[PDB]
Amino acid sequence: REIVHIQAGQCGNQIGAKFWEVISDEHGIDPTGSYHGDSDLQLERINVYYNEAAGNKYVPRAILVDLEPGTMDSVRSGPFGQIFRPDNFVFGQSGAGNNWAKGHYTEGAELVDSVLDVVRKESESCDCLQGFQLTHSLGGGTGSGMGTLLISKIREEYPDRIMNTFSVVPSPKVSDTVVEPYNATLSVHQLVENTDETYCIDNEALYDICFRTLKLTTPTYGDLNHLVSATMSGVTTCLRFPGQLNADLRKLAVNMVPFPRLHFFMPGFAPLTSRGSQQYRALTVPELTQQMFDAKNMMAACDPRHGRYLTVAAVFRGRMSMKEVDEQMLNVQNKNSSYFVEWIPNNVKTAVCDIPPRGLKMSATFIGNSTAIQELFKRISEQFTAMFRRKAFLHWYTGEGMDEMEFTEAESNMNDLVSEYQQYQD
Amino acid sequence: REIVHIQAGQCGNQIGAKFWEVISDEHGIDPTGSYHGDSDLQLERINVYYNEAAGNKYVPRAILVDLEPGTMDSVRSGPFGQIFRPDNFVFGQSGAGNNWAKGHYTEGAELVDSVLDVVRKESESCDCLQGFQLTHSLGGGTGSGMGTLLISKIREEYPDRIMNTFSVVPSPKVSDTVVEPYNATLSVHQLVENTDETYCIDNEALYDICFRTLKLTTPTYGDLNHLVSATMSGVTTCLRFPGQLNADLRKLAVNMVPFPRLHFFMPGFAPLTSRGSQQYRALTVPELTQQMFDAKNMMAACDPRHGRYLTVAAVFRGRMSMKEVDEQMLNVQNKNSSYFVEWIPNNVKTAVCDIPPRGLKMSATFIGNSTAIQELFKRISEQFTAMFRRKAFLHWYTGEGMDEMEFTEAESNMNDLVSEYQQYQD
Amino acid sequence: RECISIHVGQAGVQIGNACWELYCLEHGIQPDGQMPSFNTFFSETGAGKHVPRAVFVDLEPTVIDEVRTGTYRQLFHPEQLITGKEDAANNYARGHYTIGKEIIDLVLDRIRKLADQCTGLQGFSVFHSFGGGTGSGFTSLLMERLSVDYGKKSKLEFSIYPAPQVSTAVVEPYNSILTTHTTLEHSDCAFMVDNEAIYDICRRNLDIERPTYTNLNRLIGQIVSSITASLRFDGALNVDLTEFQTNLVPYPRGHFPLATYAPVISAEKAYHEQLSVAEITNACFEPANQMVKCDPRHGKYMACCLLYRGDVVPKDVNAAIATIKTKRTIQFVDWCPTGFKVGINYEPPTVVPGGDLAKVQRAVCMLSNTTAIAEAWARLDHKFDLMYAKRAFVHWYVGEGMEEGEFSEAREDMAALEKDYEEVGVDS
Amino acid sequence: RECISIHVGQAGVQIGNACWELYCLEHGIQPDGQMPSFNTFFSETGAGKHVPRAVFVDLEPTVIDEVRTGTYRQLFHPEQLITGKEDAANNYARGHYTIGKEIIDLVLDRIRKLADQCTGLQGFSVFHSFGGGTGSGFTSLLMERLSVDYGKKSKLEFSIYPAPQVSTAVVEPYNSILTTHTTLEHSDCAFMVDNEAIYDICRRNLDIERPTYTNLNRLIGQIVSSITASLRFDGALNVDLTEFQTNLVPYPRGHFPLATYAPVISAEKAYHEQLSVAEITNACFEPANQMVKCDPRHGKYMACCLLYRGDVVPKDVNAAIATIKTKRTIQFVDWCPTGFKVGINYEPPTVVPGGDLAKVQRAVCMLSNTTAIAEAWARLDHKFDLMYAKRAFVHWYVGEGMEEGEFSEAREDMAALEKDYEEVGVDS
Ligand SMILES: Nc1nc2c(ncn2[C@@H]2O[C@H](COP(=O)(O)CP(=O)(O)OP(=O)(O)O)[C@@H](O)[C@H]2O)c(=O)[nH]1
Ligand SMILES: Nc1nc2c(ncn2[C@@H]2O[C@H](COP(=O)(O)CP(=O)(O)OP(=O)(O)O)[C@@H](O)[C@H]2O)c(=O)[nH]1
Ligand SMILES: Nc1nc2c(ncn2[C@@H]2O[C@H](COP(=O)(O)OP(=O)(O)OP(=O)(O)O)[C@@H](O)[C@H]2O)c(=O)[nH]1
Ligand SMILES: Nc1nc2c(ncn2[C@@H]2O[C@H](COP(=O)(O)OP(=O)(O)OP(=O)(O)O)[C@@H](O)[C@H]2O)c(=O)[nH]1
Ligand SMILES: [Mg+2]
Ligand SMILES: [Mg+2]
Ligand SMILES: [Mg+2]
Ligand SMILES: [Mg+2]
Repeated sequence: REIVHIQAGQCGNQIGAKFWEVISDEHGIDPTGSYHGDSDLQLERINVYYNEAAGNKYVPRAILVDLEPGTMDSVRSGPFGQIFRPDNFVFGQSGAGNNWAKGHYTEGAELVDSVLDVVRKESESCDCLQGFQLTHSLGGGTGSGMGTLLISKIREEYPDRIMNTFSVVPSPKVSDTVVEPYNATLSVHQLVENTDETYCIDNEALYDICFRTLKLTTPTYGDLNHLVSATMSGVTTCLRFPGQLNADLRKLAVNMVPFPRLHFFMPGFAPLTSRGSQQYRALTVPELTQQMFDAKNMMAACDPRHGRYLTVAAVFRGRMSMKEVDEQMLNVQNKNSSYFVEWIPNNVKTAVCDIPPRGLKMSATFIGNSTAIQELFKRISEQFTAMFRRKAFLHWYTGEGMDEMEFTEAESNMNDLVSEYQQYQD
Repeated sequence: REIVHIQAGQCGNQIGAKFWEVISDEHGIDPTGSYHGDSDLQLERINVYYNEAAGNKYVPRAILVDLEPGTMDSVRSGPFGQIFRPDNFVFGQSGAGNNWAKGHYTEGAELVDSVLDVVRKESESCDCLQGFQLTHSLGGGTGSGMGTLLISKIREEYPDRIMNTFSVVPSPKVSDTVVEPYNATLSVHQLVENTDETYCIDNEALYDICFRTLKLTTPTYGDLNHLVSATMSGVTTCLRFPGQLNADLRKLAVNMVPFPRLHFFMPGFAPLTSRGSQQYRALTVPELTQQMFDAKNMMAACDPRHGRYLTVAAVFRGRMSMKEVDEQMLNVQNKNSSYFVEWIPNNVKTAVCDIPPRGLKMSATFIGNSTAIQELFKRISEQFTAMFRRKAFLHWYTGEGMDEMEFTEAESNMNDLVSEYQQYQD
Repeated sequence: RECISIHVGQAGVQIGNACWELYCLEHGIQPDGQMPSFNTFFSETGAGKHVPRAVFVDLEPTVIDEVRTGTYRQLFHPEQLITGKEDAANNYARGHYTIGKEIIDLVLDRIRKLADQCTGLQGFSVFHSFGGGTGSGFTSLLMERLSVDYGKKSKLEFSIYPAPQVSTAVVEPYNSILTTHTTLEHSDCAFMVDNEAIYDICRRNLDIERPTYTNLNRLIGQIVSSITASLRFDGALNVDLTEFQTNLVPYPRGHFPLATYAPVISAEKAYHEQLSVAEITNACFEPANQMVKCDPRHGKYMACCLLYRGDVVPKDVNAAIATIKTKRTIQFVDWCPTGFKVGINYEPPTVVPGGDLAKVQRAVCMLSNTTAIAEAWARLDHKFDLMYAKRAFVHWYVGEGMEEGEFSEAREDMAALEKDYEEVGVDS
Repeated sequence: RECISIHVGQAGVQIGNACWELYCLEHGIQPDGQMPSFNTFFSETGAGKHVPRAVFVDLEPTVIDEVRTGTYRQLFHPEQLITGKEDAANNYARGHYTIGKEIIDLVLDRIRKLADQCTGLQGFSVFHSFGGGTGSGFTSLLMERLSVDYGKKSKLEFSIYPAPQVSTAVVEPYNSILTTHTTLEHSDCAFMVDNEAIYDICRRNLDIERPTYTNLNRLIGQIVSSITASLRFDGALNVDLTEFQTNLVPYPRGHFPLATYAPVISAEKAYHEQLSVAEITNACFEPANQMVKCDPRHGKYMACCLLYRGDVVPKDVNAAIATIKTKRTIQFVDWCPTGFKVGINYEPPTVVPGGDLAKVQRAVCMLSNTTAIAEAWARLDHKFDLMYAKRAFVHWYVGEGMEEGEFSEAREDMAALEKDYEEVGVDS
């Protein structure tokens, strides 16, 4: 039942920082690693994410990896740096320069072999691995490059374990580097063959959530990465705590993947609104389902209603009735049937567990698999072709040794994924 | 059984402000939304106008809409701004300039789509809608323009729900803008096809009530809009509280509309007199019926006795006998038979409920449908033609894109309405 | 020899409210159902709680909720309190079909449940208005289904007749006429009562300044129990509901007896007064005590039945009859020689605590089939004509699916009815 | 005349949780095992502690751990709490083989241990879902082995039928169909129950706003004890499990009786109500009280068995039967003349503290073999077709070693089953 988490790149490092913060909050673990919880259940499945160290202290089953010391140090300096063991800090000293070729192909590979040995050590300490979780960017050098190398090696060693990853998706409004589409394309190409699932979160959408719904004037990554961590913890709540339905991630994978190559997901979250209105809220399941269905509360920058749904997973936290949840989610499909694909009767599946998130009575996490997602791939592929056709900046990757066909084939596979969404779309 | 109310424009915003104030008074709801009532009946049908928020707090089922932030803010700053949720404040930032073309045709449409989504949200939260209530001006840009757009979209979505609206009618003594008749004509044209009923209240008459009967030297909108709210609450008293006759608005619609296109009403109210004389009053049903019949206590600027009645609805609040009310209202018809149209034996219909207005032992609301109303349409149509013939100011609407025939046809339909009143008149 | 009471609409339910209150008063039934003692109207549970054999239907929750909040809500079984979510807008189109059709199946099955509970159902009685929606339209729907499954059981209907004074719907004539036809088609006996005549009695014989429906219902309720409870309880000359059919309807169509009742005297005026059997029956033949706005002296008699409560001797009744025959102005139709039926119970009249009528030692219910009923029909026909001439408000029914010819048709049927009463009145 | 209860998956275990709780309630068993008093389900140790004759299996520890942390963990023997380390991912391939095959031998030997503990095993009952992994797939594996070593002992299965509303796996049709075949191959009688119909009963007859599985399980558990505990305790007309085989299965394939149960009434609605034997059985023939989403009026009857608890007299049952025959709409198939079997115990119905149903003096379980079951099968066939048409998710089974033809095959077998029900329904 255990999961090994790996943080790659600043994105990975900071999102994961928030993730581990939250998970320790879930179990009553203080920043020193000491358990001071509230419930027995907090310990009962603590093993998924922690090792019990002498003295009832816990160590997160996760590896922090990068090519820049400063980042790693900044994470270690904060709360929760203390909970991590020195053994999990693997890093170099010179970033990749946002170059997948440097991260994946050359330099990052040098660290990856040591990372893998630590991975192996941890998998050996585990009783039974459930899977692996990676947090990284789709556009960065170690996040997409190094991280994808690591993934190919882990899946190689553990074919039946669940490989999932959470990753930051480029947007026209975000884009930092000109070769960001190049890095994305190359990573996608690999991820589509080497993962079981990946979550596509876009900072653009996250900013909109923060202002529009959360009424923040200054969205920061500290809060943006908070929202991501909410969804990341949501997906293993049932795994960690008793409940009624679908606790296992594999069960979820079975119900969420109709076709081997379409494994990209749209996370969302409810309740997600500022405090000002919270005094007028009345959470009910219909209320949570209204917010989860609404595209504005999606973390992915994509409106599902533009495409069609293949699968929907909803995970509920806190004590709700079976009827209420199952009736209401059925009703979502009933009322919005035009946005679902007719192949699957009962497209909406639910998971329900008995432990609510600290501070809320109830909560719900949304995982969608809709053909609308192809739009995100269009943004990347399009931008790519413009660069690629002229070979602008290509020399920086050819300097590493990357072949034009390596990129060409990478594009090809991206085009395949879009076409497959279209084949299922309609 | 539920009603969604929408406040459009300053008129709508301020009249509705008083309306909601009154409705919360009716049910014992304080400005925070907390219930501290007197009776069980106050809660028993609170659902028509409220949502129960966590903690026994209630939220008014209504949307506040305008193009000017300041107005919206001023409403929100007062008592009862707190009772409204942020979700119901929909507004832009630039008024329409009193231009129906800007409100209906262009700019207001941009907000209307978001308003409608909120409307839909609320109708989804309801168990069963009874209908919709709008409060707006006939002469303003968002009140008549935006509001009429909104109405066409709502009726489209809910054909069998009751669409009623309360609106401020221009008068020669009130008239602010030169294009006010233009806005009125255009709104009328639409309202006659798209509503089930509209109440025609004229500030002129209201001022007369305030001074003549209420003995006020300085009539203010704060009090004028109070009188309107009295009548607005009167029509759903029975709906909200147990009684004996005609609680439903649809029942009233059935009894008040003899012909599909004649759906304009003359509200009035009793008791309506200053305190000085109240010590000499002795309310009886004859007393209430005397005041309600008397044209001076009508809120519409029109004397029914100049035309003829098609229908009369009287709603009584408080514990009165059946005989007293039914005998006396029969006697009104008997004594004033010359002002009723002979087509309908028993032109006067009554509704009687058991809950009196706070502060009174008994009260009565008058709804008339008399052919005299055509005079108000004459004032508008006449003024219109003078402007229209010369095209003074027309360019401001043609600037938006309005066609001379759009206005021509609008006039035509106004002329039809007057002719139909004449056909029934005699 | 049991029965079921069906209350539809506020008119039926509010009247019913007094009716069941009266039944409680007749047998000492507590609101909780506990009663130590009426099995025709109640069934008993093992708890010793008795349950009213009745169904209350209102397409708008409002009135049923009133029932649910009253004291007798512990008496009524929750399944007997059936409600919709919207009224019929005073309109048969909705009552009979658009809305009512969606609930009626529930209603009928609850009736069946009660029908299966009864062992020997004699029949049932229904309360409603002619002018309402639920009360008229829904009622029509109901009778269509009840005559299918029950058939032959007694179909007594108590209908409120719209008064010229009180008029609460402009399309009442239309509502009423549509209804009428269906009651002609499926009822066994219809009793229409005019609230305006009742008010007149209350203001003059009960001396009430300001009558309300609550007082009006008390009067009616007592009359209804004098017809039924009085049959159930046994007396001297018990008269079954089937005998009323047999004796009161000469031809399949003439099923509209009217009711008159006495003593209707306030406590204050009853002091000092003692009425004999003959005197009470003299009050019963006075138009001024008639519960329907018409003139009994104008019309002719075809059938008359007098039911007695309390202290009455057959001999005194015999004398009273002779007096009516000789005094009166009771022009009976040749078609029926002498038609006076007499039922005499021993059960004394009961008094409602906080009532408005004196305690009486004997009471008389007059049922009668007279040609004067046509008068009322004529008034309704005229009103229809006016509305229909213009076709004002017609879209409120047509827009719900009604056919123009349906209205024409129903009126015509009433015209035929009135003409049939004429014909029977023609001596032959 | 003893038995063993096997609970597989969360569906089987959670239902089982209520079942054993109920058994404790039936005989005053303390959580510690101490009981002063059911030997068919419990064995006794020298300590005076009684141990449930049951095996709980879950391929994921989670649910078993829940059991282990609950109050009845002192009742259960540690060896009876068997768990794996990973679920079947809602997938028969893993449940039946890849994972489940690694534990099943433990399970079977614990069953043998209990089989050796029993002296005269009548048989056993198994609880599981049709759509899960462990509950369906593992179950299939289990039945394959149990029919080898036990053979002839009673194989009762209680299966949860996936509702259209609740659907928790997209490949539920596939899971269910694979399972179905194997249950056809090895069960003696399968009872499928639809949580969606149950919810409907809970919201209307129990008046529950928000039903959960915990409430749903209570209802089912009581029904199951009414079938078994009631046989063990002796009454008037005791009816053995072997008689059910003999009487309920006309042909080797028609082993799918459905259950309906009454009284299912909330305490509040039970006041005031008293149901006779006949009335309860009338509720039992109402579709609205049916625990499976289908229409009993649509299908025909082949076999019906009514079991009674508490205060019931054979004579009253005889009358009730006549009523069903005459009232109903119980079209029985020519192939079976009259097929109504009656079992009557004296043991009164029991009530769960903190329950949701009224205390009742008599209770009735209806088992029935009706052609309406085909309806449910038709729904599943269709769903399969859709998924299989695209072949969506097929790799989750195929990648675990399943053969395409295996899925085709299983569907076809169900089609044959439905056709066999057709054939039996054809009168001859
Ligand atoms: N939601 C968030 N996205 C981030 C964050 N930091 C970076 N990013 C996003 O990730 C991509 C840039 O990547 P990084 O900081 O992760 C690059 P990385 O450090 O993995 O590799 P190098 O090329 O060796 O620097 C880009 O889309 C940034 O916009 C963060 O804290 N939160
Ligand atoms: N009885 C009342 N009439 C009002 C009030 N405010 C305005 N009005 C009347 O309404 C019309 C002018 O309209 P508004 O303030 O409602 C215009 P609105 O804000 O809807 O749109 P814009 O053109 O975007 O300003 C006019 O007949 C005014 O004389 C009020 O508070 N009470
Ligand atoms: N005697 C008596 N007459 C009543 C009572 N309530 C109403 N009525 C009369 O019955 C008619 C009113 O019917 P409504 O209450 O409008 O309607 P309804 O028949 O209940 O059904 P809906 O129209 O759908 O509400 C009028 O003629 C009233 O005078 C009552 O309690 N007693
Ligand atoms: N009545 C009832 N039905 C239940 C209960 N728990 C689950 N179900 C139903 O049974 C099915 C769920 O099976 P799962 O819990 O997913 O799986 P499982 O059969 O325990 O085995 P795995 O898939 O390997 O976990 C659904 O159709 C649920 O609606 C319960 O406690 N009572
Ligand atoms: Mg970096
Ligand atoms: Mg303005
Ligand atoms: Mg009513
Ligand atoms: Mg399970």
